[PDB]
Amino acid sequence: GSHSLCPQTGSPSMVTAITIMALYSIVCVVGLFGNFLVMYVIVRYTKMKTATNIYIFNLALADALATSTLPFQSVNYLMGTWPFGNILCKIVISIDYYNMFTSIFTLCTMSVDRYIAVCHPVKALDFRTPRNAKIVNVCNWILSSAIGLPVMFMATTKYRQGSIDCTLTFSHPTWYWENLLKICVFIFAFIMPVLIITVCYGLMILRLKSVRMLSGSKEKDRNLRRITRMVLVVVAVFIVCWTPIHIYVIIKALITIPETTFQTVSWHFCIALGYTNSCLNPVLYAFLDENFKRCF
Amino acid sequence: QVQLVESGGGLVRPGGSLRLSCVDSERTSYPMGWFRRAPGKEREFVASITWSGIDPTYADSVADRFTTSRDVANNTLYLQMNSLKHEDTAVYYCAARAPVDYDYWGQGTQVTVSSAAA
Ligand SMILES: CC(C)CCC[C@@H](C)[C@H]1CC[C@H]2[C@@H]3CC=C4C[C@@H](O)CC[C@]4(C)[C@H]3CC[C@]12C
Repeated sequence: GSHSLCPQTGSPSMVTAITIMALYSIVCVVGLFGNFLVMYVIVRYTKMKTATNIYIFNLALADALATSTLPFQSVNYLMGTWPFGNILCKIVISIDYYNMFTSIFTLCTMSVDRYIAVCHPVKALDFRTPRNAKIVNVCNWILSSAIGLPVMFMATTKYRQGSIDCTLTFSHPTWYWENLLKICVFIFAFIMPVLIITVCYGLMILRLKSVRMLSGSKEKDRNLRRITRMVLVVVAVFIVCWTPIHIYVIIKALITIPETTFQTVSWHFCIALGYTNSCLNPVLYAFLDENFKRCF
Repeated sequence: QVQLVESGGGLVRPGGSLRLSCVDSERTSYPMGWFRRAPGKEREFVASITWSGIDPTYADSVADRFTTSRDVANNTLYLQMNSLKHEDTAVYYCAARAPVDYDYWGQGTQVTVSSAAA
């Protein structure tokens, strides 16, 4: 199983290496900056007394951790090997899986929270407390641990043509458990989230569109337009950012694709797109949040 | 014109819970806010919520304990008050917007937090 290491040669064109490096740098910087800024604004001004700010905080920390892995990944790309040893391999793999799932589970959570508010307003009174939002973040972290902790054990460095792969070792037979892992990641990080947010937001919109009021009404149309557009944006961003790397990982499980510049470049691009979700989340879920918006 | 019916107030023991609700059944306005006035004090903001029911806003002194929701299908506003304290003793008023500040105010409900309760 080839993980961090791409079977490469012949060694790349100047322009493709500058491109890929620049890609990893920009995403890392923008991700770290946007998410630290959210954390700062929360800790300083808004304070975390509300459920929505507790979810925002959790999302930003996960997104900041996700992006924190990128410099390790640029060097690994630039050098064509993993130079950081076996301990850092475990730690970075682990952080990377944990926070992919935290990020994604928290953003699902925010969708479910909104569906609950509109479709179950009475239950929303019990669900939308700071206490529950903390319990939910712990539950999501538990769920994330089902993959985050095993990878900590499975991750290791090994030799692979003189060079060093930071990879996952699996029990026997490797071809079962390695493909199960890929499958699970694909369904819990992609399929299930896409279903959750599209169903929750689509049911939310449906309830909203069903409301009458003898007077209304142009105001109601107007509101629905703004909400619908926001739903379409957050879903479309999720899909554009995450679908490429997910599909690419499955395709590689199934067929053998010719090593080429296009293959190498597209792969890093798809990887960067994943981390771009973590860059856009602050915009989508903090800076455009009704209450958070108001500061400063 | 508009007539806001507030329910669910009254007497609670310290640390207890109450659920207020407010409706304009005529669908002539949208109950969206809660204010209160303690004896001797000025009217203060408690909570509000957008039209859609998605986004609540809480006063700092109540954020940890109060939740608000809106039932957009029957135009009902709720306030769930937990862990009630002497500080929460007040007349609570529902505030509503016209479909076209707030435009309408309920006559209020007494919330009394006292150990002489049951
Ligand atoms: C907006 C969303 C829906 C778009 C999703 C596009 C996905 C499916 C695209 C984006 C990049 C694509 C990959 C780019 C390069 C290659 C190398 C080639 O040798 C086999 C196909 C393969 C592996 C592509 C498969 C499909 C792919 C993963």
